[PDB]
Amino acid sequence: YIAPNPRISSITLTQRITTTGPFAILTGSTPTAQQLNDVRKIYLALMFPG
Amino acid sequence: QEVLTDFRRQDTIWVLALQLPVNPQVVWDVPRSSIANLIMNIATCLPTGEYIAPNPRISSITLTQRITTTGPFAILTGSTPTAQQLNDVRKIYLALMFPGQIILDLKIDPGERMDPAVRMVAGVVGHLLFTAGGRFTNLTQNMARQLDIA
Amino acid sequence: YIAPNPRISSITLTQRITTTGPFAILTGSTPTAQQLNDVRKIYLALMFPG
Amino acid sequence: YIAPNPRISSITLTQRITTTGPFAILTGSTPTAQQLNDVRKIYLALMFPG
Amino acid sequence: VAITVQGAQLIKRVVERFYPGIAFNINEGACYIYKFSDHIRRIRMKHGTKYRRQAEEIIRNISLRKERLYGIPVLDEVEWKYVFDGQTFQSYAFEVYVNSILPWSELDPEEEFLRNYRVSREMTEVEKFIEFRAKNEMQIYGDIPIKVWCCFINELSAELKHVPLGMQVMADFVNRFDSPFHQGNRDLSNLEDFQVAYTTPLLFEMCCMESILEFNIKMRMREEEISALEFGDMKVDPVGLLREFFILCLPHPKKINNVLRAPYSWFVKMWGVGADPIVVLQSTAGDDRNSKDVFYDKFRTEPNRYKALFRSSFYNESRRMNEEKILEAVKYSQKLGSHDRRLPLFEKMLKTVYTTPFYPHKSSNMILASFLLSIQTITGYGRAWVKNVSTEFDKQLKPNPSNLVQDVSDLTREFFKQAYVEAKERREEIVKPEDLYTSMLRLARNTSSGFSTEIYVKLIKINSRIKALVIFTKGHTVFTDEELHKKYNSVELYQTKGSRDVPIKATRTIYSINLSVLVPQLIVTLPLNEYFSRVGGITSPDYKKIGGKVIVGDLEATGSRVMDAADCFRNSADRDIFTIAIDYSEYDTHLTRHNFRTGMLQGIREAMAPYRDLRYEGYTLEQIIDFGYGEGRVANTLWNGKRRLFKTTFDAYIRLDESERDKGSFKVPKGVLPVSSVDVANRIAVDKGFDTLIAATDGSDLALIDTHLSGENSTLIANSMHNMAIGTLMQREVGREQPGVLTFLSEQYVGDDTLFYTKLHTTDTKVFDKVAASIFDTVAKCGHEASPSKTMMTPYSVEKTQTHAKQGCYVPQDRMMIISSERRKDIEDVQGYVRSQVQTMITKVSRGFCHDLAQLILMLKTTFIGAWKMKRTIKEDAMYRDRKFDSNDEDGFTLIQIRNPLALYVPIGWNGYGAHPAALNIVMTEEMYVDSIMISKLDEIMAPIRRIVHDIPPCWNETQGDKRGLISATKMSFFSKMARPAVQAALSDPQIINLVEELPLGEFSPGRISRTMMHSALLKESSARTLLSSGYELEYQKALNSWITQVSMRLGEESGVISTSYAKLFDVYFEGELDGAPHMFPDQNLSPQFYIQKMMIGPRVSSRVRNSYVDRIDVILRKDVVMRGFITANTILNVIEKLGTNHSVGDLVTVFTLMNIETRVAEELAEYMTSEKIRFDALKLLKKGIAGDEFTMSLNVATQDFIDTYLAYPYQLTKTEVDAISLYCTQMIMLRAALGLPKKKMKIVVTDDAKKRYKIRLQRFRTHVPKIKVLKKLIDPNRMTVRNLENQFV
Amino acid sequence: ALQEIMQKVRQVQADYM
Amino acid sequence: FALQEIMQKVRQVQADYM
Amino acid sequence: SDSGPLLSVFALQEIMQKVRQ
Amino acid sequence: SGPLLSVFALQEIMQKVRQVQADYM
Amino acid sequence: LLSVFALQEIMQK
Repeated sequence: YIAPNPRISSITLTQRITTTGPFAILTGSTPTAQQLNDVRKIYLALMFPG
Repeated sequence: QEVLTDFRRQDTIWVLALQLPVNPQVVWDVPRSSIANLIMNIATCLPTGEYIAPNPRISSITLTQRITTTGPFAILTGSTPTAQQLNDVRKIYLALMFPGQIILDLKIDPGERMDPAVRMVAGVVGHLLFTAGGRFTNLTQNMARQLDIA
Repeated sequence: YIAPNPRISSITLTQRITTTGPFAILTGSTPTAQQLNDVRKIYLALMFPG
Repeated sequence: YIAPNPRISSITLTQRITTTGPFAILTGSTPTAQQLNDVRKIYLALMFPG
Repeated sequence: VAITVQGAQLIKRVVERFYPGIAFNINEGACYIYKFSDHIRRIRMKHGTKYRRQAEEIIRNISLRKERLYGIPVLDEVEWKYVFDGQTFQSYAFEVYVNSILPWSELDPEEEFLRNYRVSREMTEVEKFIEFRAKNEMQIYGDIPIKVWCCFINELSAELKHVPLGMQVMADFVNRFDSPFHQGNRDLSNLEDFQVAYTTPLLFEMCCMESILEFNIKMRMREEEISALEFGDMKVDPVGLLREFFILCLPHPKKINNVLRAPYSWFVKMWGVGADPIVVLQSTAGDDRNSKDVFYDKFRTEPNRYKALFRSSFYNESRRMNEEKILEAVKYSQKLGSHDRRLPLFEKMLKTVYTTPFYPHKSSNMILASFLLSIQTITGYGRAWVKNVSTEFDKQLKPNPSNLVQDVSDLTREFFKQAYVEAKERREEIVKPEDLYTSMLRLARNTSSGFSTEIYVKLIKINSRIKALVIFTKGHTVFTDEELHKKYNSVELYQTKGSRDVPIKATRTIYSINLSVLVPQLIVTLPLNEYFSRVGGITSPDYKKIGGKVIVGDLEATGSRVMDAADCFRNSADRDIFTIAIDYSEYDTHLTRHNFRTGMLQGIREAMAPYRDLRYEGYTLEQIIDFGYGEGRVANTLWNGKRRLFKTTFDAYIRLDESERDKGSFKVPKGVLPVSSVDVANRIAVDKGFDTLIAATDGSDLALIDTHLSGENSTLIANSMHNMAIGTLMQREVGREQPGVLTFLSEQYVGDDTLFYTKLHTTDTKVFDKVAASIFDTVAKCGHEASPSKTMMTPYSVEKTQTHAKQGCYVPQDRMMIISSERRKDIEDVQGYVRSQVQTMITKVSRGFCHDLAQLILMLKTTFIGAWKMKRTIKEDAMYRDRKFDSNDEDGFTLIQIRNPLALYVPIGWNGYGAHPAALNIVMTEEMYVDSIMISKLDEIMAPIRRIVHDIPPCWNETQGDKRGLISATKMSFFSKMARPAVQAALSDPQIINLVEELPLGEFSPGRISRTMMHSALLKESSARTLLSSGYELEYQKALNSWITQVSMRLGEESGVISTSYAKLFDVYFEGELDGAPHMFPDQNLSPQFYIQKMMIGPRVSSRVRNSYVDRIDVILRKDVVMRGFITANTILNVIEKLGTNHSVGDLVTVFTLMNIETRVAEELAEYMTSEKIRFDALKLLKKGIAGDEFTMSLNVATQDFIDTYLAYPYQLTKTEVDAISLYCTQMIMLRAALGLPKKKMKIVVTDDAKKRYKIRLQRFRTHVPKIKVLKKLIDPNRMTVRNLENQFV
Repeated sequence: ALQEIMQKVRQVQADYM
Repeated sequence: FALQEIMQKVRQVQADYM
Repeated sequence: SDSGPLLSVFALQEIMQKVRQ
Repeated sequence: SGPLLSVFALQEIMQKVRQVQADYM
Repeated sequence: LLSVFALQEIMQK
């Protein structure tokens, strides 16, 4: 699983340092063990439509 | 109903000293007995529990979104109640649970100054927390007027 | 001399919640000798009208 | 001589940390003896109209 | 009348009495004398080296007493025969103790406590064994020579015009028996040279302790001006009770004190429960019975509803058993020593305990109630002899349908299952195979390392048992496939126990378990350790979760005993609450395989089955528990200890065979003749042939143990959860047998203690009796036994975790030692040790001790700690230097130095101690000093100190010293095992670490962490400390030579940090009146200095106590487990300052991963700083431990409400600065309350005068951005604070 | 002096009684 | 600019490590 | 009657300069 | 390099401090 | 005597 360029979050989501929002509050969170498995489940559901 | 379902139930004579469909009128014919009935109801049927608090992220993204500014809500969103204030909260909930029979009023502790931010937040939340409608009320007229002014 | 029933000015709905009388500060006071003598004077004046 | 509630200017004059003005620079000062004497003179002048 | 003059005069006269002919002037900072020792002299004589004047210098120094070494006098320490000036009293206790002396022929080799054995002039084997047992049993430890204590008692008695009976018996002893023994001043543990009886040290030590108590009450009553104490409406004399207990406990103190302490506690608990009216203190808290939001209103009196219940059978039986226990105690004392005395006043107290009223609001009752609890402290630490006994499998109760053992096992297994599920619900999971080798350091604090490890330094080989060194050296061999499959069930492979002392009870024994056993226990029990430590749960029986039911982990977490035990005060004042406390006898013995082992191992296996896929070095989980728990590994295991010795006759030993005398490998005490086996020893053992003692050597004497062991990783968890199962059974049974009589409101379990708050719906007698009988029968049916003598079932009293509450008030017990010590302490830092002791004395005076006596004791001890620590150092012509030369003209002399008592009240930062004379809870600092001298009212207090503050010499401290000579042959093989995925990734790659090193991480970068952790573990070890102590002398002479008698008060302590002295930039004013209404608090038993503080400032109702930045960071780091002992918040602040500001959350998370930190703790900490971003400053708060003691955490100080009520500050100041101002305000308000000055709000005033504003502007600019690190650290000027500084005070 | 400190502690006991 | 130059490298190194 | 205000260090240095000069 | 103070000299100037305190009050 | 604006100029070296 690859991750995007960090600069996307540095020029847009955290552009203003004096304000916060729902998107900026979780842009730093990191997944646990079960959440990665949930991501795997999402992709498996995508690969077999219907 | 375990007592009526044994294998000798068909040859048994039952005796009952009391009857269940009690006539409520005999309870309310006692002269000037409203307060005693209220006390008995509270002592017999009131449950017990604790006071839960909302998610800390409600105000972390909304009330204190702008760090550089400070308002009446932001100055008191970080306060922690004392014990007497918890007692007052319990009084408010007890007044809510009994519509009409118990009503609230506002008090000023002697020697205490008035915080404007507290007045504004109280005036805002009072309209959404209490009822003064066309069938019953939780507040006196004085409290309603003070909340309107706030 | 008989004092009134203390339950007149306050009723306890629960072990924790009680109503408060407007003159609670005065009810806690205790008369001195001079004030008790004045009370005796008041009752003596009441018992003899003119 | 009594002073107002400190929270009056805390939420109004000092709302925005990033800005300043004529009121903000002098909202924190304390008077000297001569200035307190001048305040006494002002109140004495107010108490006697004309 | 100021204390600072009488205390100084008293301590000075104590000095002259200790050392005759002294010139200890008051004004001088220290006094220097020389002492002579000839211990080196004879050994230098024997090896052919000659000297000048033999012992002639003794012959002249004793009489003419003016030997001068460079003009410095040489004195001698006063002998025993003149310590009390030869006074006598003819005390009856003296001949009682004389009669108590017993000849050696009556020795019992397996006594728990030794008796009073006489010393014989001739030498024989039995009395050498007596000496061997006495030297490590009957010893004192401590930190001050006892003669100093004796002189202090003598002069304090002279000053008070009162005589204590312990002093009387000491004088009567020394008048005729002269010197009892000898103590080394440098090494206090070297006690030797017994003279009359082998029990005489502790006796004297005990004779000292009683004296303190006799002074304590004598002072305390003087502060309340009452002639005698009160019991109901009857006069009572406390010193009479104390002397009564003294003459009782004289002959065999340890045993009878231990067995007699319990009835005193029972009596003080049961006092006044059945008074016809009852006085209580009003209280209010939450709906839950364990809530801590308590406030106090008024005292009231109300009729007692339960007054008729006390005529029941249960209470009569409890009283009968207690009184008959007193009778066996007194008859045993009368049988041992020929005395006819008894315990009169105690039975006149005890006959009417239930009916006599108790008055919390009267000091006379309260002081007595505390005094009976404080009596039991006289004997020291209960050092006891231990023995090894088999488990005796025949007595345990087999499961059968007439009992409930299987039900208990089933419930405890099921309870374990939901315990693990609730642990998982908080995302706590077991360790991964790599995480196991990362973090076996996560072992519980109750564990003990079995095997030792060797440390080699440069040559020298030392042994150690510390967890850190043992893990770091041999953790890879712990889980190796050679040591794991062996079993400790043979003579060749066994486990050895250990011993530990406790302040009151007898010497406890602990089990030392190899890491190869605890690690499998660790894997399955660690998440429970992490989970159950949480606080503030719900204790309702109908609540599904069981987290809040366990109090284990909620032990001293808050830090204030009054604060965290408020529920006891709340429930003890409620008329509707009946409390039941159940305790067991031989509880740990009753944890057997039938009721405790099988069900718990089955539960562990069932809970670990879902995780069986994880391959722990190829071991499947159930087999890993088989290592952790099984037959021959934990169950049915042999344990070594004291060699059992049998008494025989030397002639019978002569008739023994040579083969029977064949000594084996096992060690034997030197006073015991060894033989081969026990069976051949049984052939000659005889009760009347008292000639010699014999111990076997074949190894057939060490015990076999099958029950629970205290060395496991989850001992407390297992005992508490077993208690939970037993509690569920008793509730079910009482509900079944009597419907509706008793309804349970709250249950709590901690250790081996249970507590129930219930409502009792009856006042009938026989119903209560049958209920109590049912409870006891259920406990008996559960394969246990509960003692009815000490089982608690009461309305108005609560006890929990050594905390006692009666009718809403707090009744403290004083059990903290002041003379003895549990283990030998080497003072590597005199200043830190004195701070620890003043902390302890603050706690003690909070528990009702006398304040002035505490000041006197500390002024005593502040002068003798440093003495006898200096050696191989001589001072001539005011220059300090090395010990002479090879001339050896004065090789036999040593320098002794004595500090001034008043150095107790001069701040740290200088060479002094931060104590404050007005009130001990106030921390003396330089700013505090200058304000104290600027206040007129304190002048008479300050005058003796006023001329001393510049003459205090530097203190001793070895831990700060470090050298490049620290080379150790033992190396590292495990830092690669403790390395987590991030640092393992960093080290794995060839050359990216060079790019990594450009970051400001520094010494905690990958690669460097290994050397840092070796350095920290080596500096925290005592193996090489002796070399550092030996070398430290040279740097000590250097420091003394460089010492300058100047005082500077540098406002800025360091460039990065700031302290409370910063508060002196502005002017502080006092104005405005406040509410003078006194508050209410439960701890009424206080000294007036503390009482007025608690009066003016109420108790802390607010849970939050405010929090600085660094303390927020280290509280966050508390969640981390592996690096709490290596990573401080200071390094985190340093990195975040050096890293920059504009970084995002994920950047910080990655940096913390490279700091080896766990990802979730890193996420929380990074989110915290990204929230604090805008108003974050580069300032560090260095507080000198203020507001951290026992008492201050009870006060309503350093809170947001306190700041809003008492302080007004300019808005310009940032967060760290206003925190410093708040600390200054707390100190000032506490001081003003202590002196009785009127209460007023404090103003921080800044005047319009331009020059002043410019000066503070320049100072703040220097403070935030200093000229020195603006070059090195290269800080960014874009931080909001530094930009705001431009026009902040214009 | 300690007497001015002890006065208040004395009166609060009288109030308690 | 000097930060993410190292952050990308260490992220790729961690990926290649796991 | 009451304890006075606690002067800042800068006032003390002002007194220093007054005494020396 | 900043402002220092000496206790020893402060020992002999207490009277002026008392005087200025009295002046302010 | 210093101003925060000169700090950026002297700092950018």
